[PDB]
Amino acid sequence: GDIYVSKLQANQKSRYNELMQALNMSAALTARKTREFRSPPQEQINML
Repeated sequence: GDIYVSKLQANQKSRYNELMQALNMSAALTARKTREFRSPPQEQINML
């Protein structure tokens, strides 16, 4: 679990950086991504 959560943290950081630098930023997709990233940490783990 420790190694897996480290990997998931790195990948979530990469995904957030990609979302920030997103040319085709759809309003619905952007809102969904913001909701997913702006969620309680337990909810983020459950989603992952």
